[PDB]
Amino acid sequence: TKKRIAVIGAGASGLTSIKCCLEEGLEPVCFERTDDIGGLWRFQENPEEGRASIYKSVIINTSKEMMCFSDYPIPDHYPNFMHNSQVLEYFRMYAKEFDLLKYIQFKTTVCSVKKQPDFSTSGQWEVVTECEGKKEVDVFDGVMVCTGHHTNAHLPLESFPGIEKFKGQYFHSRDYKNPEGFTGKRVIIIGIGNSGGDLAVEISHTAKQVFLSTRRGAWILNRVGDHGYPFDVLFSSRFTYFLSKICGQSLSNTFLEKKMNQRFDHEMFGLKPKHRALSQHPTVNDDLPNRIISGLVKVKGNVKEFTETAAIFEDGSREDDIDAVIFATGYSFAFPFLEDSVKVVKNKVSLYKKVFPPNLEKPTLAIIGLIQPLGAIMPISELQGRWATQVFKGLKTLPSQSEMMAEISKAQEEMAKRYVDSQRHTIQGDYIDTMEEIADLVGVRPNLLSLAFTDPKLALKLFFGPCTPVQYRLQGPGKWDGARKTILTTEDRIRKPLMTRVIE
Amino acid sequence: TKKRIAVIGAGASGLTSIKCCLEEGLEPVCFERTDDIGGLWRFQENPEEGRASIYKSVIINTSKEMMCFSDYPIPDHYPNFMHNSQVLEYFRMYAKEFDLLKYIQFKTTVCSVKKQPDFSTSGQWEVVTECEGKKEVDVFDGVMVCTGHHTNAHLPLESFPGIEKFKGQYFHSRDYKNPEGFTGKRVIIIGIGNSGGDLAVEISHTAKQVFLSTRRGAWILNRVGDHGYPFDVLFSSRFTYFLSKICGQSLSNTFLEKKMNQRFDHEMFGLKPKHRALSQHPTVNDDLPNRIISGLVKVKGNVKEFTETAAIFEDGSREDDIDAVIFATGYSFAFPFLEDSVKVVKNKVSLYKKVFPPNLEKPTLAIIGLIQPLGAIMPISELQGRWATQVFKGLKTLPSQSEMMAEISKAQEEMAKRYVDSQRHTIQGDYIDTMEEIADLVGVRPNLLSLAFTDPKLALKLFFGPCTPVQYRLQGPGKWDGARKTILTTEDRIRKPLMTRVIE
Ligand SMILES: Cc1cc2nc3c(=O)[nH]c(=O)nc-3n(C[C@H](O)[C@H](O)[C@H](O)COP(=O)(O)OP(=O)(O)OC[C@H]3O[C@@H](n4cnc5c(N)ncnc54)[C@H](O)[C@@H]3O)c2cc1C
Ligand SMILES: Cc1cc2nc3c(=O)[nH]c(=O)nc-3n(C[C@H](O)[C@H](O)[C@H](O)COP(=O)(O)OP(=O)(O)OC[C@H]3O[C@@H](n4cnc5c(N)ncnc54)[C@H](O)[C@@H]3O)c2cc1C
Ligand SMILES: NC(=O)c1ccc[n+]([C@@H]2O[C@H](COP(=O)([O-])OP(=O)(O)OC[C@H]3O[C@@H](n4cnc5c(N)ncnc54)[C@H](OP(=O)(O)O)[C@@H]3O)[C@@H](O)[C@H]2O)c1
Ligand SMILES: NC(=O)c1ccc[n+]([C@@H]2O[C@H](COP(=O)([O-])OP(=O)(O)OC[C@H]3O[C@@H](n4cnc5c(N)ncnc54)[C@H](OP(=O)(O)O)[C@@H]3O)[C@@H](O)[C@H]2O)c1
Ligand SMILES: OC[C@H]1O[C@H](O)[C@H](O)[C@@H](O)[C@@H]1O
Ligand SMILES: OC[C@H]1O[C@H](O)[C@H](O)[C@@H](O)[C@@H]1O
Repeated sequence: TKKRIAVIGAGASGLTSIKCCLEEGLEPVCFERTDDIGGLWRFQENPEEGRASIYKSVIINTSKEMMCFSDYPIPDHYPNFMHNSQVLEYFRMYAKEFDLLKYIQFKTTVCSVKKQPDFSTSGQWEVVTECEGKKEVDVFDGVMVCTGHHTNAHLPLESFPGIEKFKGQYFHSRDYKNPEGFTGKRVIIIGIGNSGGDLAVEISHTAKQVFLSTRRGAWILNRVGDHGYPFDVLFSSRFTYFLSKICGQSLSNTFLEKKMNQRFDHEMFGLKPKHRALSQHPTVNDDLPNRIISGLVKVKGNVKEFTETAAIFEDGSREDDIDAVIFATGYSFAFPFLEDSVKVVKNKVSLYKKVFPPNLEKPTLAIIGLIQPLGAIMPISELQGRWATQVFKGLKTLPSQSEMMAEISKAQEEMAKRYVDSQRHTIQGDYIDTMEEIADLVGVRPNLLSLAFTDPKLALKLFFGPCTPVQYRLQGPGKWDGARKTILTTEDRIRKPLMTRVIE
Repeated sequence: TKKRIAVIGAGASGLTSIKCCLEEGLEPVCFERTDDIGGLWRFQENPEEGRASIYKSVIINTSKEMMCFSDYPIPDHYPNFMHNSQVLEYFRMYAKEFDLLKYIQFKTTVCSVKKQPDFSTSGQWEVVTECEGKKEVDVFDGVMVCTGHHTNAHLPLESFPGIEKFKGQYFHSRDYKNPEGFTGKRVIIIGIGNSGGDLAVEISHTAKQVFLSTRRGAWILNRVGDHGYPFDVLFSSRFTYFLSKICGQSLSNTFLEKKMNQRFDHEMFGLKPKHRALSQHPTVNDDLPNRIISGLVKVKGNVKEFTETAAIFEDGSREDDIDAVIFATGYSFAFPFLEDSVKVVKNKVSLYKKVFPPNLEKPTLAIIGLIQPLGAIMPISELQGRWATQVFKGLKTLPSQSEMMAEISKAQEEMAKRYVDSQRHTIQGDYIDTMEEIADLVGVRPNLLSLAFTDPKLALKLFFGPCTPVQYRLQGPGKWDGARKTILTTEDRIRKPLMTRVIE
């Protein structure tokens, strides 16, 4: 009498959502609208309808040790910050090791997920799915939604009077792939998220002049941290977490801001914003400062008005003979197949722990990977998936509707106090906070106080070292044999791919 | 009556050597073998015989405020680290301001410069020159040699057994221009001078894999120094100079090395050499560490042997399916037109203050810009030129042959004690030491002790601020009226091109 779980999407979130089903003995059916896995990380030269488009050169901004699945370490020889193709290969490896591919039926789009007539007792969903033009209806005991949130382009043309008049080319970051078409041209980038940044430096290699236009400015991080350790291996350690907690937000901020200014002074470089370090989604770009100091990227304020030829800026300055404008203005999400269960408006959604609709008579619809962490999504989707599948079996249970809604509203409230008021700051999470939060719900949070005495060597690494995901496969339901071994050898794996010449 | 001076070459050194002549009332004839000025900084898509070839993307590693001519500051809006095109434009500006172009005859190569029969009394040179096939002979009262030293490729194929056997492409850095010739290829770079570095990162943008092969390793700097000030504006300040002098070499070294390790640990990154920071010509690359941590540049030891397909490395590791090898193995210099007078063998020459042959009955042959400074060459060539033209008249005089040769030998000796034993470390200079040394001989060293009392505001900048070249146009022979004004506004010009977006 095995519960059948629909997993929608076969990216990082889909893949782990299948594994998490199999591991609690549920039968996963996985629908994936394209002809392969990886979702966002499977680069193609052309954009595809209804799946995340990326550019060829993209290198992931989260260290391999911090983004691995908890029970499947990334290979020793893989670099600390992997190219999009290496992320994809690792996903393929994950899917072979846990035999996930057979449960996927590709080329299959999910049109509709409606609670059934008997939902108040059965908790079951009517999933409708088209496949090369032929419909199909099925019933399921639970649904895990693993569609992305970097798919539907946010192209706010309405807030750029005279863009309709502009006679150069202009398009969303989505459609950017390589800089060939920009040799010796003058290009404006709108927005200073990681798309803005990546494109501003890349296009500046070929282009005559790139302008990086920001309406706010940005605090700007480097993945090459102190001593060349990955910045997230350093910042996301339980010790740094504890130091942050006693020191408070505004002092943490002053530390981080003063750190970033030592690298380059955001005021002198024209990038300094009115907000604080932790009030914005981190923009990571080690190359941007060096391009700015050479004039090949020019930091600008917001474009107020476009002509046939030019941009006018909020400060009355003007830039002429503009060949192309790219809107790195980011993405909005929605659920066309769930316009009954889950509602989103301008990236505002209400979900308990970012996962469960609170207004469900049964807890049988999980939303996986709908978070913007200061960290990797894959490891959080996995914990979301461990938890999700447990409440599908009734091994764990949700609070009452009204107390779910208090936590939801409490979260939206402090997120709104903390983060700059923009559509991209609606689902922010911190990495350690989030991993612990969901780990505690699954009962796999490592007992670090006991281990202090029962194993002082492990205990030390767990605390003073990086808060690696493998940490959450030590104890509890999904307990993994080789967690302790891998957790201790985490240094070796960070160094393996860098000691390619002997020094001694 | 007024002495005629042959200036050989019309790059940075030629251009300033003409101006230095005009300013001591001498008649310059300038022979340039090419059809234009700029020498090394005039990029063309094809390499040209007997003039420095560079790559399209080259950005100068010395700050604008540290490389300007002493009496012609670079415009406000020009960036702190200029692209090769902007260096060239600035030279064109210099040549307009001081009306130098009319004294150049282009397409004219100097074949021979021989001391004349009456040289022990007349001090005159037989300069022979071909111009579109037809020779021409002339006599001169002095010769300033401004041929470069980054023209004749050093391609040491003999020390790569099996390169004759290799079936991919291979060429010297000289012939490199763009990375698009390497898309999806596996490329090995020999050498980690600035060409090695530049190409290793550039080619890694298109290439499947780049390997950066060094037989030594290298200490590696960043142009974006503390708070995003140009590193040379910070390191080359009389104050830093004095701090260095009391602390000694080994302590200075430990400071610089510990500084570079904070950015990235040269041991972990596999770049750390057995020598010290100041024992090697500085390799500057802000972008290299980020490419190494992503695997797109792989640090290797020396190639011991090439096959049809592969490189074998000094540590017995092998890399297969290698499409292309670029020898960034640097340059040798020589004087084909001066074999009678000046002897150069594997970059070892004997010249008093790097300028004067010591064995000359008259001091009427100056060698301009034959130095490898921890700084800009242009400003040193200029001071060399001020001095040179003074000793051509009778304003200044050289020591006796015997005491010149003791100083020459003393210089070669301590240079050999300090620097790693290699062809490119035969003419190393320190910037401040060298500027002061030559300034003192011209009597234009600024009297900073006097100014302490005569002008404490200026005195402070001269000491605590950057040791800008304009400093040496304050007092003495060539005195410039607008020096003090520019020296004080030096911060403004560093910031002008970076505050392109409103802060307040
Ligand atoms: C340029 C860029 C860089 C990024 N870098 C990082 C990073 O460094 N670290 C990080 O943690 N995150 C990063 N992200 C965020 C990124 O989205 C996540 O890392 C990761 O892609 C999450 O994948 P997912 O499986 O949750 O969603 P996706 O990868 O988008 O997977 C969704 C899948 O569902 C399919 N699908 C869509 N609609 C349907 C439907 N109706 N029915 C069936 N299938 C459907 C899609 O075709 C796709 O295969 C980046 C995003 C971008 C755009
Ligand atoms: C990629 C690269 C980057 C560099 N970056 C820097 C830097 O950042 N800072 C720095 O200070 N230095 C740098 N250098 C060093 C460089 O040598 C100087 O910047 C500067 O260009 C030297 O100028 P020059 O006039 O001494 O030589 P060149 O510019 O080489 O001038 C030589 C001229 O003489 C002509 N010539 C040669 N032989 C004859 C002949 N027999 N008769 C007539 N004409 C002749 C040539 O055609 C040419 O016009 C760099 C070098 C390279 C290759
Ligand atoms: N691995 C990588 O290197 C990499 C590369 C690219 C992207 N990413 C990831 O991809 C995700 C989204 O990418 P993104 O950078 O395109 O998204 P983003 O962070 O939403 O970028 C949006 C940028 O555009 C600005 N903007 C938005 N609307 C605007 C308007 N109407 N007018 C003017 N300016 C406007 C934003 O300012 P506000 O602050 O006002 O919103 C912001 O600077 C992020 O999770 C990021 O981590 C990663
Ligand atoms: N503005 C810029 O960005 C820029 C760019 C490029 C060049 N430049 C300048 O132009 C000048 C030329 O520099 P470059 O990189 O062309 O040459 P370089 O400084 O002479 O360095 C050559 C490299 O090749 C190595 N090498 C030499 N012979 C070798 C051999 N037989 N086997 C293996 N390796 C060998 C050297 O090692 P050793 O240490 O053993 O000599 C060194 O690492 C330099 O002053 C540089 O600063 C500036
Ligand atoms: O059409 C979208 C764009 O694709 C690529 O990014 C090209 O470089 C660009 O020229 C083109 O306009
Ligand atoms: O933000 C206000 C306060 O928050 C925390 O309680 C800190 O311990 C304290 O030092 C800080 O001033």
